[PDB]
Amino acid sequence: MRECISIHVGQAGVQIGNACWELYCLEHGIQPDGQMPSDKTIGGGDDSFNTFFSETGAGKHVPRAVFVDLEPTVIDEVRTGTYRQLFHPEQLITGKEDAANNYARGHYTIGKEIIDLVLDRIRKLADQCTGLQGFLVFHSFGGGTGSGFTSLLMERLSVDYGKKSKLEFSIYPAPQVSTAVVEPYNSILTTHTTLEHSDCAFMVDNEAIYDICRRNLDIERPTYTNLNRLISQIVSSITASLRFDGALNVDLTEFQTNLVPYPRIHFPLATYAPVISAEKAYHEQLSVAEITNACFEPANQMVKCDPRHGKYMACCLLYRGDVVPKDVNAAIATIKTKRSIQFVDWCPTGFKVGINYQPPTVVPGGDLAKVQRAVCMLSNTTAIAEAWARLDHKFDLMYAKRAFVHWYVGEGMEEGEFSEAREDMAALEKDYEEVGV
Amino acid sequence: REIVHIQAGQCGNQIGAKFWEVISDEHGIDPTGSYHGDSDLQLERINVYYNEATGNKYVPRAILVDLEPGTMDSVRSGPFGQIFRPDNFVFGQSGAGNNWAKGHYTEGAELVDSVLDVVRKESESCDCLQGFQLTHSLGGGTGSGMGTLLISKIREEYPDRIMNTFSVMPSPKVSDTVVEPYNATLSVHQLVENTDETYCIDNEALYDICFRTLKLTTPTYGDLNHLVSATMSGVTTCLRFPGQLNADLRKLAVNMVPFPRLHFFMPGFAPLTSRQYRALTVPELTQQMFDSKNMMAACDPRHGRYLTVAAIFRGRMSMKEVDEQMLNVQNKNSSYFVEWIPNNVKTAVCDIPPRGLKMSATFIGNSTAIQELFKRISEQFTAMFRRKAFLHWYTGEGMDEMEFTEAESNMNDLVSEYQQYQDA
Amino acid sequence: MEVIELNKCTSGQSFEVILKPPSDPSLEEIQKKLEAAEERRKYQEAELLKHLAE
Amino acid sequence: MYTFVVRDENSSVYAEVSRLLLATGQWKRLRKDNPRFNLMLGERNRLPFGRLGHEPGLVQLVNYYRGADKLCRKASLVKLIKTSPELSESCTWFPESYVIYPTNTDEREVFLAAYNRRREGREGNVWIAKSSEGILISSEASELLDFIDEQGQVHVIQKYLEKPLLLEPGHRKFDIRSWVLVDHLYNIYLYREGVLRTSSEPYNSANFQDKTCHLTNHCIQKEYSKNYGRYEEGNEMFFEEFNQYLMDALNTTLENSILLQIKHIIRSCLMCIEPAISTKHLHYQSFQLFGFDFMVDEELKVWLIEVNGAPACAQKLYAELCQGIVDVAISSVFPLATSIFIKLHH
Ligand SMILES: Nc1nc2c(ncn2[C@@H]2O[C@H](COP(=O)(O)OP(=O)(O)OP(=O)(O)O)[C@@H](O)[C@H]2O)c(=O)[nH]1
Ligand SMILES: O=C(Nc1cccc(Nc2cc(Nc3cccc(C(F)F)c3)ncn2)c1)C1CC1
Ligand SMILES: Nc1nc2c(ncn2[C@@H]2O[C@H](COP(=O)(O)OP(=O)(O)O)[C@@H](O)[C@H]2O)c(=O)[nH]1
Ligand SMILES: [Ca+2]
Ligand SMILES: [Cl-]
Ligand SMILES: [Mg+2]
Ligand SMILES: [Mg+2]
Repeated sequence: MRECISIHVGQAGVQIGNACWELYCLEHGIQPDGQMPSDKTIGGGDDSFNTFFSETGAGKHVPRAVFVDLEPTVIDEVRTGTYRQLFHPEQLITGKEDAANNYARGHYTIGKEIIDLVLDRIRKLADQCTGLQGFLVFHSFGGGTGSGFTSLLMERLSVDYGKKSKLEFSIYPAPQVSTAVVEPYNSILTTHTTLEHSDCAFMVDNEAIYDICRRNLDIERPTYTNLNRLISQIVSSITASLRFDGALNVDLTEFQTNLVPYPRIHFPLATYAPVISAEKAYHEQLSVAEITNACFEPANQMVKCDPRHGKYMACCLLYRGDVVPKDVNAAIATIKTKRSIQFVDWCPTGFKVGINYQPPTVVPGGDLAKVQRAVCMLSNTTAIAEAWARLDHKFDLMYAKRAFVHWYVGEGMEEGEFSEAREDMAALEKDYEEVGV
Repeated sequence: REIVHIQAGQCGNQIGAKFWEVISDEHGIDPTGSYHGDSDLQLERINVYYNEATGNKYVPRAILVDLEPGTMDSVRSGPFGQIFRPDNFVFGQSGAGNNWAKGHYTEGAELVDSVLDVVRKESESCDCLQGFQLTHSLGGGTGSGMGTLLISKIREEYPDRIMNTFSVMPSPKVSDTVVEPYNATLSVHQLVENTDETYCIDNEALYDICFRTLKLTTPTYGDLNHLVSATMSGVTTCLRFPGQLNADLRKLAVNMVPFPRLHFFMPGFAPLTSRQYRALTVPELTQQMFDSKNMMAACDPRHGRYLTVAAIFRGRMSMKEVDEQMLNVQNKNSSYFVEWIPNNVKTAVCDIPPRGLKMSATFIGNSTAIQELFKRISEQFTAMFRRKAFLHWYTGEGMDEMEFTEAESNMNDLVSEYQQYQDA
Repeated sequence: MEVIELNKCTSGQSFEVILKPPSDPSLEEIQKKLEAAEERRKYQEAELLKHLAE
Repeated sequence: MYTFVVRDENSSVYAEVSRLLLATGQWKRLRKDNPRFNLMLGERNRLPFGRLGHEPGLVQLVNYYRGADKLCRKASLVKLIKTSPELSESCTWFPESYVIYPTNTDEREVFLAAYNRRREGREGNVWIAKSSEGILISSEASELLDFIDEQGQVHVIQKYLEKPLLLEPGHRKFDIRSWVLVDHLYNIYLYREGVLRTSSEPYNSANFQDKTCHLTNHCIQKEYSKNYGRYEEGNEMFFEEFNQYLMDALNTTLENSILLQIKHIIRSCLMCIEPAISTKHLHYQSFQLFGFDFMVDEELKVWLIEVNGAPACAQKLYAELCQGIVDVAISSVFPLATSIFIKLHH
């Protein structure tokens, strides 16, 4: 058993961490005070859930987690909420003033004076690990902390833990739910500074989560609570293979191996099905074929884009519930005849498949219906580069006019970091296009 | 967390006292400083503007400044006069006689350090001071000259806190003296350099609103100050009440101001209330809040482009409908928003409505049409300055004609800057 | 369409379906950058304060 | 009121569409780089499809099908027909064609194994080379591949239809152009009025270098041809004259002799690529107008030769065809305040 550490940075990282740990406790039958009656090895263990929890003498199961915000108000809601006892005070790190939606503020000015406290708390968690394999980092592209402090953190983690893996769960900026206009700057900046310290990043476009909550959940104006419970469904689906018995994606190295053949193109697309409203009066349960086929509907992706105009480099299918291989094989066979799924010539056309017989756990009184089988497809398609184009284009429009740059330069950043990051992004877009057309 | 409010001069103190009456009513605090409302939402962010004093009494974080004691004695004698910490009244005796020099260089210079002493005492008793706000006119002497003198003092001592002004621009149709274009021009130069946001409240616009649409035949300074205090309540409401946006000063500053000098905001209020009972629909509120006739700077939004916009809705209403109506505005008038700042119109909501309204809306536009305001001043200025008229009131206090020539130049520069982006 | 590396256990099973075969800077280097932007900041503040002294 | 954007000013058809849309009084044109549009009349190259369908509160429609170029570029089309089972190598209506790359996957070693069986069986053996100006119609291979290799682009060589249907009086070649509109719903609409782009020189079966017999192109016919305009105005005979001529000289109609085959070919190609380009469940919508180019032979068999993704209309028909585009491609998505198309379905 090799431990994983979760770092949640900034508001989106913290609140999504909340969702995920709430969900994990439900999935592993861990109560809000941290007792796990199912665990019979009291005060220790090397089961598969211990990848994500440690044990204390009282039988308290404790997330291998750290939360970091440059301002107190959100993690304060952690320190007082349903799962207050779950975490240890030293794990919840807050500042005084945040990065005011400024990448420079979180990376250089306000970051510098907190990076060492953060690394020391992370080291206190690592020293509790017998064989730490690396980090799952949750953050937004748009916030100041989420972008600038996360990239600072990422750099320092490469230094202090060079042989460990780092996986990102990224929240890509969506205007509908955004409160700041400089999110494209922050996004590009942080993508460029993190690109070589990230082994695999799962992007989630809030636009896609928002519209999934509108269409399939019939919520008229989705809140962060809605978005986060759906996001955590997807994230649990992706990390179950680390927290349960299995043979597919059992350590962070295998995520890179199975999903990222080219280390710069390390942004797999998640598609998830079925998302069904708990208010749905009559629901006909969907079949292995129906939900695997749903995996190739863009309406179910975490990023809106079109895999048909691009090429795949890898594809994993993660099922939860009543699934068995022959059904999956039949569904794949019949889908391949009716859909445009082209791989790069230097990769096998195929799917790595993982089934976990326990169906998805749903938060009581959430928006998601219980279903008897669900699936998360992880496809490394070059089509995701669509998002990059969007982001880059928005960035170009503002930066042509040097709009808002003074705010960044005034915190120590130089203007040249802007077009350094944009030129990295341009190289990234051209990588995607050469791979994919 | 904490904000420090300063009000300087006649106009500054009158509009500031109306501001504190209004928001004190909103937070359920009576003229003696005791709480008496129902919701706890009224007290959750109460320390943003009020200090908690012994007896759980709430004392505004307000400093009252004048170079003559008239208006502040009027304030201490007025409706909420006893709410203010009496130490926080800082006055000289001789007035400034509508003279920017007397405010900036001579009389105000003699009073400024004691005002700063009170500012400091209020600041060091803050956990997380986020910044300052000043209410003042730009056309008189204390307000404009000593207010901008204060602003640069505060910037020197607190270079990293936010500075916002609510600044009453002078119009000839509502005019005390003929030297107001001079006092305002000198002031705009300071304002362009040392504030983070400036709410341009043209007195012409206040008068027109009072007259045309409020059917007030002969508007008093009160009738104008009511509009101003309602508008200021609207723009501070997100700072003062808990909601889905933990609203602060710096984040609004960073998102509204693409260029450091172009930080002069067109404010507006809806529905426009007097001193009716028809209910507004969300499309109605939205159409009014973007109406040129509901804006407090006398500029035509259609004569420029919005660089950024903050809409703030107050009351209970459907977020879906608010979002649709905002989107319909931007999508049906997309010429008028610069395309090189994508998604430059941001909407917040506050669940608690103002006094006597179930729904209302507050508008903060950073539009290039504001150049019109500065052109007006500048024309008025040059009309006297090309004859050096009335300059003696200033050169007799130490100032040189060169300083006038510089302020004129800098405001013309600000006008060119706004033009640059109106055509980009 | 052959199914390979089938592993089964009580929690689930996993396998692979192949439809067709194939046709970092140092700690000093970072402290340097952080403190260099801190120098740009302290210079800008000095420029501000010299201007206010004028 | 709706809002639209123009990004191809060299488009005759969509120029007229912009005009009609404005005259409606309910459509207003924004500047090319304003994002808050309903309709993008986009560019022919590198249309930014990844930026469509991301504007909240707006329904976005575009006048191009992302991926349709597979049908509208010659090598693309040859590869599509030979690898799509829906069409098949054994396609009864596409001329034998091979994709050949320059000296500087390729099919010429596949090509020879059919060419030389054509020569040995003592069959006619003329081929024509072309890349998506530069045309060689020859009877032996070492001219064709030689020529292809002088150039530097991917090319295709096609069985040149040696026995075409010839129009009398004149003994002259022609090609059929059909305009098809595919709406967001993937209705296929064949336009009632096609055109005949005719030759004016008598088809010379002897030396295949006299470009004016063998090439129906409107430009090569206006410039270097002897009798441009003798028989029909503009080397453009329309469908009523062609029906009447078929009736009189051949005792058939245009519908039965040619149009059934045209409809079958159009519907087959479009339905073939439908799962790859359809915008049925997408966050933006596509429509597109295509031009299909056909050649009728002496046995009255219709052949397809090229699909064109940005066609030019005939000047007599601009008004009606663009009005139809507005009616069924645009107003279907954006409603305002006896049809000129035949729906193809089976
Ligand atoms: N899905 C989701 N997105 C969020 C959440 N919270 C914030 N965001 C998005 O994140 C971006 C804003 O970044 P934040 O995480 O709030 O910023 P931050 O990291 O706290 O940094 P500061 O600027 O210092 O406050 C926007 O695009 C928001 O829509 C959340 O809980 N769930
Ligand atoms: O500060 C004042 N008004 C005020 C009004 C609203 C919000 C905030 N503060 C914010 C704003 C923000 N994003 C934001 C960006 C642009 C537009 C909007 C729009 F929703 F308003 C919000 N994020 C955190 N805090 C402050 C008055 C000087 C006293
Ligand atoms: N809106 C408004 N404007 C005022 C008020 N009092 C004065 N003014 C304007 O302010 C300018 C005179 O400034 P004043 O505040 O008396 O100068 P000060 O006392 O020396 O700062 C003129 O342009 C007046 O129109 C007021 O109560 N409300
Ligand atoms: Ca155990
Ligand atoms: Cl290491
Ligand atoms: Mg924050
Ligand atoms: Mg006065």
